[PDB]
Amino acid sequence: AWKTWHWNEKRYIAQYYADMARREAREDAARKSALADKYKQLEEELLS
Amino acid sequence: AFMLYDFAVGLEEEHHVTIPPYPWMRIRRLPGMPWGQDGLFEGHPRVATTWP
Amino acid sequence: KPTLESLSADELEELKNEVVSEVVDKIAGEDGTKLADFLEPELITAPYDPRFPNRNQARHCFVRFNEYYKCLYERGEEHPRCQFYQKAYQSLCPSEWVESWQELREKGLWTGKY
Amino acid sequence: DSPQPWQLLFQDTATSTAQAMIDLHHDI
Amino acid sequence: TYRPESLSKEFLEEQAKIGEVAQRMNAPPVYLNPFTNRIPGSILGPEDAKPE
Amino acid sequence: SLTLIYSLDQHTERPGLTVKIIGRQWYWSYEMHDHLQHKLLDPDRLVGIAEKALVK
Amino acid sequence: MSESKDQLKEKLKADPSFRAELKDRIKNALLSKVPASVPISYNFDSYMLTEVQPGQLRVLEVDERLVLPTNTLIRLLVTASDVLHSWAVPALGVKMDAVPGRLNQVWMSINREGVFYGQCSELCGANHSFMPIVVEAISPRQFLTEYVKKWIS
Ligand SMILES: [Mg+2]
Repeated sequence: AWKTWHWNEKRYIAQYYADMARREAREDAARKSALADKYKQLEEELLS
Repeated sequence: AFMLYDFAVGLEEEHHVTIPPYPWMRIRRLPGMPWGQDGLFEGHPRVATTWP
Repeated sequence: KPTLESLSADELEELKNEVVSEVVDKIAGEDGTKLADFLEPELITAPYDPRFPNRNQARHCFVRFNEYYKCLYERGEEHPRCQFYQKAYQSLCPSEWVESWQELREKGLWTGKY
Repeated sequence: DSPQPWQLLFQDTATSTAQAMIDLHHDI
Repeated sequence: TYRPESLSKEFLEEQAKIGEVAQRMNAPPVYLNPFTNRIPGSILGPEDAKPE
Repeated sequence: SLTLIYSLDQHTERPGLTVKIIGRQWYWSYEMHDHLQHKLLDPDRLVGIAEKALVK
Repeated sequence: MSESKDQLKEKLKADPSFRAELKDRIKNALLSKVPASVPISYNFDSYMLTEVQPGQLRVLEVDERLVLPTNTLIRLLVTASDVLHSWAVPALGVKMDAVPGRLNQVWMSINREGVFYGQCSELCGANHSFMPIVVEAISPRQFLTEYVKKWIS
């Protein structure tokens, strides 16, 4: 029973950190998207 | 025989090597000693008290 | 007019330098105040010395502090290795320990050879 | 992060090492 | 001889309004103890939650 | 337990920060002296952008 | 003169090796616009708050916190000046004594952001109860773009 409670709590912690990684993967994709947008602006800045 | 020789070659030699006042030399965490200023059995302190 | 079939190596190198600089001053700036979106900051600390394996790291501090002044004596003052040793001891040693060590060096109570 | 009223076991953790220590304790 | 002011009822009501929230001086505030109070891993704090 | 003891040293990465903690009577003191350097993030795309800026 | 500049651009068009060499020269010139290394340094003290407001914890709250990035290998050098102290943060699993003359190192890496509390865990005088520890954890990009700009001279 004690080890069952412990395994339950560890399952919640694993799901917590998985959700946090899911969130943290979202901002860093939008950061590289904004970087590519600035690259596409600097591309036409040196071609106009 | 060697100890009786040593009793007659005792306090006649001298050392004039002064020691610089390193932090590990002459620890004075409290002022002085319970008997006086210098160490017990210490006729001639050898650590520089000037330093220069 | 000296063409590319008649130019020497040094004139061609200067022309390459002019060609590169005249466009990268427009891209990055003359000083470089335009690359702030394309720059990645990174923090540099003291590396792990294999010679010092224990959890007490006072000897690593002391040996790096002494290697700095050994480098300063031997290989000049502006050698890159001496700056490496300086940033290495500054990264490890507490400031109170270092200032006690220069007051011991200034009083003459440093047991190092140099 | 902080202790709580009427708390029985340890506090929550933010390093893998502290979690491993708590796991070892529960195993014992 | 000294009963601290964080145990008075006004302090207790104003703390119960806030909850287990810790402020930060370089970042938005954060929920304290996110496992025993079962905050999900997508939510970091109350101000960053912005309820739908 | 022995495996957890020998895992306390985690120097298998590039260290990123050093903080000197000093305990006094009665407070704590925190120190740092590191160096911040900047690196061009993915410069080869800028290298190609400059290449196609100079080729025409 | 000017056609030789244009002839250099034609050699950029024609020879791939010269194109790569001038690309490398462009990369060398762009690294010259990168700002040089600057030192980050601070020395502050952390004292217990005598009076707290709601949202703050009595006994455990300080005035100056230690700010650390997440997902970063951090070395903590622990020492003391007068007596023995112990730097204990129970949430981060670190408790190591501060010994005068020793330099005890801790390797630490934090998983999540937050505010972690602690106290001193070695008897050190009349006010042993009143030396708390607070660690503030933030993201590494915030740490390297906003917090370290507070310590550039
Ligand atoms: Mg103890």
